[PDB]
Amino acid sequence: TTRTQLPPAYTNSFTRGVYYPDKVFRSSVLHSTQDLFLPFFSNVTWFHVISGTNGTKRFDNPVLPFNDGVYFASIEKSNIIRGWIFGTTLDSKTQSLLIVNNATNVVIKVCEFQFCNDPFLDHKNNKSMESEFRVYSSANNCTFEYVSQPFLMDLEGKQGNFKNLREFVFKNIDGYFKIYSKHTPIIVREPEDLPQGFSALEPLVDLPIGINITRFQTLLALHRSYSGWTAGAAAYYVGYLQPRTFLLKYNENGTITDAVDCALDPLSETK
Amino acid sequence: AGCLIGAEYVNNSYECDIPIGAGICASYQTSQSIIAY
Amino acid sequence: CAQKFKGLTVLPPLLTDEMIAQYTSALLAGTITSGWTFGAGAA
Amino acid sequence: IDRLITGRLQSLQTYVTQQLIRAAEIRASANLAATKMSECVLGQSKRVD
Amino acid sequence: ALGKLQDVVNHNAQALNTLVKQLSSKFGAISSVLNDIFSRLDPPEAEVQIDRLITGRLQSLQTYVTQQLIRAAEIRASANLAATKMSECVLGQSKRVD
Amino acid sequence: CTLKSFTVEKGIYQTSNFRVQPTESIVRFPNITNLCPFDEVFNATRFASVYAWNRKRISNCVADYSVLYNLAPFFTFKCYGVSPTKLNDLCFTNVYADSFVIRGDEVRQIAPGQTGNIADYNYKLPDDFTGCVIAWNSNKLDSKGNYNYLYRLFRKSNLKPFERDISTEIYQAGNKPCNGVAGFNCYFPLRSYSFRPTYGVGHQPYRVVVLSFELLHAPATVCGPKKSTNLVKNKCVNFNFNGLKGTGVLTESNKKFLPFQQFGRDIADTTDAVRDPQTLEILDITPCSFGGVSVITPGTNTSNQVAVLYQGVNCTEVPVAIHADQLTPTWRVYSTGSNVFQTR
Amino acid sequence: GTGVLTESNKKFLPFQQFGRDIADTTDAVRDPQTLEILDITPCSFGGVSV
Amino acid sequence: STECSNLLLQYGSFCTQLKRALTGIAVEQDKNTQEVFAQVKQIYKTPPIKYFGGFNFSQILPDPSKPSKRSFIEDLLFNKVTLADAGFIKQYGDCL
Amino acid sequence: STECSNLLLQYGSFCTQLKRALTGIAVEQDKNTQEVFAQVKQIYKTPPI
Ligand SMILES: *[C@@H]1O[C@H](CO)[C@@H](O[C@@H]2O[C@H](CO)[C@@H](O[C@@H]3O[C@H](CO)[C@@H](O)[C@H](O)[C@@H]3O)[C@H](O)[C@H]2NC(C)=O)[C@H](O)[C@H]1NC(C)=O
Ligand SMILES: *[C@@H]1O[C@H](CO)[C@@H](O[C@@H]2O[C@H](CO)[C@@H](O[C@@H]3O[C@H](CO)[C@@H](O)[C@H](O)[C@@H]3O)[C@H](O)[C@H]2NC(C)=O)[C@H](O)[C@H]1NC(C)=O
Ligand SMILES: *[C@@H]1O[C@H](CO)[C@@H](O)[C@H](O)[C@H]1NC(C)=O
Ligand SMILES: *[C@@H]1O[C@H](CO)[C@@H](O)[C@H](O)[C@H]1NC(C)=O
Ligand SMILES: *[C@@H]1O[C@H](CO)[C@@H](O)[C@H](O)[C@H]1NC(C)=O
Ligand SMILES: *[C@@H]1O[C@H](CO)[C@@H](O)[C@H](O)[C@H]1NC(C)=O
Repeated sequence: TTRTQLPPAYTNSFTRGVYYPDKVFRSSVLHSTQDLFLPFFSNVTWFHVISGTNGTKRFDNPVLPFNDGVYFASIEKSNIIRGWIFGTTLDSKTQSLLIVNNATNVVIKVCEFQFCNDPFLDHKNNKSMESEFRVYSSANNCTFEYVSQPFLMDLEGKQGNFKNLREFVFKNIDGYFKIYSKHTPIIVREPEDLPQGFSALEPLVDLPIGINITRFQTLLALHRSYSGWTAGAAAYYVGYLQPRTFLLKYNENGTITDAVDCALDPLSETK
Repeated sequence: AGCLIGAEYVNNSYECDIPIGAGICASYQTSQSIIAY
Repeated sequence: CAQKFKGLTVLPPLLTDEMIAQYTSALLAGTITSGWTFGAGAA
Repeated sequence: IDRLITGRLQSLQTYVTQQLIRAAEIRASANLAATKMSECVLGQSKRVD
Repeated sequence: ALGKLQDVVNHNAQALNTLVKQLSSKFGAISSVLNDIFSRLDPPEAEVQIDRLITGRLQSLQTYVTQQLIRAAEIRASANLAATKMSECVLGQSKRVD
Repeated sequence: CTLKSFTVEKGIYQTSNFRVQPTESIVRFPNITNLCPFDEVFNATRFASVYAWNRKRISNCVADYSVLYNLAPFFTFKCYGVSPTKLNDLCFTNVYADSFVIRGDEVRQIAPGQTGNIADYNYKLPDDFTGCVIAWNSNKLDSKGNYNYLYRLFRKSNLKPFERDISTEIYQAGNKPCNGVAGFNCYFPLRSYSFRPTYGVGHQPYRVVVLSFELLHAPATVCGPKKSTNLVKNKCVNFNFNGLKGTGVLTESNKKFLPFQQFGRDIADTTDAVRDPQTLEILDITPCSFGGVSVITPGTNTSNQVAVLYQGVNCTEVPVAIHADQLTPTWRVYSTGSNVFQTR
Repeated sequence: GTGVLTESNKKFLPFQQFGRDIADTTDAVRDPQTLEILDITPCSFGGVSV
Repeated sequence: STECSNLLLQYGSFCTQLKRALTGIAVEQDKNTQEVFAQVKQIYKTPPIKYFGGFNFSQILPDPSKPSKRSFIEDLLFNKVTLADAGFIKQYGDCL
Repeated sequence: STECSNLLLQYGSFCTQLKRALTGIAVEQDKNTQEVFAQVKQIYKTPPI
C-alpha cells in the first residue's frame, strides 16, 4: 500500500543479553569470559507492530544489517511474528535462510529463493494445504535441511492477561550458526520498557552452515482483517553486539544469576 | 601526585582516611559527597 | 627528564618535608619544656 | 619476540627480587630508628653504648 | 584489630592460588595439555614443546620458593621480637620506655 | 641412596612417593554412526576444475584410516605436523575433502609456511593452515590446446583465505574498463593448461586435496570406532570418556548438569565430573590415592630397624599386605606383626 | 615511531643525522626538506586509580 | 606422563634444593613456636581459691567447663581468626 | 606494539603479581616513616622567651 514512513525510537535495555558461553558446567565460581555480549544500558530499537493506520499495512520489516549479532525480543500477547530471513541482498541469486513455524516444525530450509517485496504469512490456516507459502515462489538448488520440533514451546491456550517475553540471539561465526532462547512471564502490561531482571539464554540448536549473511529481515503473520491484511498488536526489539569482557557469577545450582562487565564504569573495572 | 577528578576540595583539616599522596587525603562525609583536604 | 618513559615512575611520599619538620619541632619543644613526662601522659 | 619477551621478563623479575630484598633491610633500619627514638628522646636509657 | 594475623594467611593463600593458576599458561607452546600435545605432535618437536613447559614450571617453582624464603625471614624476625617481649615483660618488670 | 652416604644419623627423612596405577581400560563411545566412504565423495564421468567447488558432504562417519590403505592408488595420508601413528585413532569434527584440481608442481607451497604467485592470485595458502596434505595416484584419469581446466593467473591483488575466485573479474589498468577486448595490459584466463605430452614426467594437474580440521571443539563426529567397554566403579582405571585420555576413580555423582551441559570443572580449572555418553548418568572423576613416604631411623651406628610414615592417607587404603598393583615393589614393610598406629 | 614533533635547540653538526640520549633512544632527527632539526618526545601517558 | 619423567631427568637436580629449602622452612616454623612459648620447665597450677587481693582474673584463667582448656578471651580470639586457617582436618577422608 | 602485547598475553598474568609486589613496598614505606616520626599526640610549642 501507499503507507508512509515511521520514526524509529530507542529505549534503555537495562541488564539484558546474557547467554552461556561455554558447555562446561561450573558452580560457585566467578569466571571471566571474553566474548561478544550486549553492553549494559545500551540503546535498543523498539518498533511497535500495531494495526497500521487503523487497518493499513505498514512496512515494519526493515532491511536491517546483520553486522555481528542481534538481540531480537518480543513482548507479544499472542503469536504474530515468525520468520527471520537472512540474506546478502534478498534475491534469488543469494542463499537465504528462514525460520518458519508451519504446523509443528521449524523447517530449516537452506536454498535460494525469490522473495516478494512484502513477505507475510497468515496466522490462521486457510480453509480446505494453505496458500501461506507466498513469501517465495521458486527454489533453485538445495544443500541442507533440518526438521524438528518448533523452537517456540510457549502456548497461549491457558488464558489471557499474560504476554510473552521471547528472547533470541543469532550469532554467526567461522561457519557456525548458534541459537539461544529463553521465555519468562510478564506482570506489567506496559510494553514501553523491559523489566529489570537477569535472564539466562540457554542454547537450543547449532547449525554447521557457512553462509555469508550481511542483512536481517523479519516476517509477520496477518491472516485477515477480522481491507488489507491485518491482525492485533505486537512489538519486537533489535539490538546489536560488539566484543566485550564480562564476569559471570555461577550459583550452587550452576546457573548464571548475575554478571558484571569490565568497561561500563570505573567501579566495574575495579570489581 | 596528579590530576584528581570527582572530588571537591575543602579548607577544613581532618584526620587522614584514604591517602591520595603528598599530604592530601580523601574521605566520604557531608548532601553526601567525596571531599579532598 | 629523570629517565622517564618505558613505564618507570616515582610516587611522591605521603608525608611532605614540612610535616616531618613540625613533628621534630614538637618533639624538641616537649623534651625541653616537660622532660620525659610528655611520653607517658600529659605534659 | 617470544625470546625477547622471556629475557625482558627475566630482567624485570630480577629487579623486583632485588627491591624486595632491600626492603627488608630498610624495614630493619626503620625499626631500629623507631626504638632508639622511643628509648633515647622520650626518656633516659641505662643501656650501655 | 587482628589484621596482622590475617595478612599472613591472605598472603599465603594468594601465593598458592597464583601458583595453581600458573599451570594453565601455555608458555608459547601449542597446547597446555600433556595428553593433547603428546598425541597431536611428532617426537622431533614434542621434545622442545615439552621442554618449554618444563622450563616455565621450573621458573614458577623457583620464584615461589624465593618469596617463601623472603616471607620466612620476616616471620622469624617477628618471632624473635615476640620472644624478647615475652621474656622481658611477663617474667619481669621493664624500665624501657614504650 | 638418597643421602648419598653409607652412614645415616638419627632423624626423619623424606625419600619418595607412592601411587596406585590404573588396573583396567574403559572406552565409552556413542553407538550411532554411519559408513564413511573416503574416496566416493566425487562421482562423475569427467572431473571439473578448481572453480567447481561443489561436492557431496561427508560427516558423522567412521574414519577408519585402514580404508585409505585399502584403496590401491592411495599414497599420501601423512600429516606434516602430526604423526600418522597417533592419527590412526584420533577423532575430528566436520572434516570434508575439498574438490579442487591444481597443477601440483609446487609441493612445498601447498604445505603451510610458503606463499607464491599462485597463492597470490589463484588461491591463497597461508603460512598457518590446519589442513593436511592428502594425495593419491589419479593423475592419469584426470589428465587428458585443451584448456578446459581454466585457472586465474591474474587477479586484482592478493586475496584472503576462503576468498576463492568464482566470478571472473579481469584486471583493469586504465581509465576505461576492459570491455570485450583482450588488449595490452589486460589479460584473460583463457589459456592452455599445459596438457601437451612434452613434459610427460609430470606437468598435468594432479589432484591435491586439503581437509579442514577441528580439534575437539565439539563432540567427536568423524573417526574410526573402538571397542566400547562397560564402565567400572571405585577402581583406579584408565577412562576414555568422549575420547579424552584420563586416569582416576569413577563414582556416582549428583552434579545436576543442564540438558545441554556435558563436562564439569572446579575452582582449580580442572575436570571434576563427566556424563555417560550412552546412558543419562552423571559421574565425578577423581584420581586414586597418593602421598609421601618418610623414613624414621635411630641411626646406622645403633641399629638397622626403621619405621615408615605414610602422610595424609588412612591406614585402610594402603596396608602393608597390598602388592597387586602399586609402586614400591620390594616395599613390603613386613606385616601387622608390629601394630599400625593412626596419627593426625 | 610516535612522538610529539616540535622545535629543537640541539646544534647538530652539518653531517650529523640522528640524535641519541643517555638511555640510547631516538631524541632528534634531521629535516629532509630543510636544515632545521626537530625534537621527538612521546605524548602523555600514565596510570589511573579509583 | 611417563615420558616427562625421563625428559625431566636431563635437567639435573632441580628438585633436591626445593625440598631442602621447604624442609628448612618447616623446621624453622616449629623452632619459632618452641622459642616463643616453651620458656618454663614446670607446669604450675592456680590454687582452688580464686581470691587475689580483690582482683578478678576469671576472664583470663582457664576453665575446665570445656574440652579445650581455653579462657574466654582466647575463645573470642579463636572465633575471630577462624575465618581462614589450615583446615583442621588432614585425614583425606572428607576429600570426596 | 599491540602485536607484542598479543604475543605476550599467552604468558598468563606475570604483571599483576609484580604490580602487587611493588605496591606492597610502596605502602610499607609510608608506614616506616609514620612509625618513626608520628610518636606524639599533640603539637607542642615553645614559649617566646
Ligand atoms: C538448587 O536447585 C534446587 C532445585 O532443583 C533448589 O531448590 C531445592 O530443591 C530441592 C528439590 O526439591 C529441595 O529439596 C526438598 O526439600 C524439602 C524440604 O524443604 C523436602 O521436604 C523435599 O523432600 C526435598 O528434599 C530443596 O529444599 C530446595 N532448596 C535448597 C536450598 O536446596 C535449590 O535452592 C538450588 N540451590 C540454591 C543454593 O539455591
Ligand atoms: C569476675 O568477673 C566475672 C565475669 O564478669 C563475674 O561473673 C559474672 O557475674 C555476673 C553477676 O552475677 C553474671 O551476671 C549474671 O549472671 C547470672 C548467673 O545466672 C545470669 O543468669 C545473668 O544473665 C547475668 O549474666 C555474669 O554472667 C558472670 N559472668 C560469667 C562469665 O560467669 C564474677 O562474678 C566476677 N567475680 C568477682 C569476685 O567480682
Ligand atoms: C540513544 O537513545 C537516546 C534516548 O532515546 C537518544 O537521545 C540518543 O540520540 C540515542 N543515541 C544513538 C546513538 O542512537
Ligand atoms: C580556602 O583557602 C584558599 C587558599 O588556599 C582561599 O583562596 C579560599 O578563599 C579559602 N576558602 C574559604 C576560606 O572558604
Ligand atoms: C546408542 O545411543 C543412543 C543415543 O541416543 C541410545 O539411545 C541407545 O540406547 C544406544 N544404544 C544402546 C544399545 O544402548
Ligand atoms: C580412617 O578411617 C575411616 C576411613 O578409612 C575414617 O573414619 C577416617 O578417614 C579415619 N578415621 C580415623 C579414626 O583415623
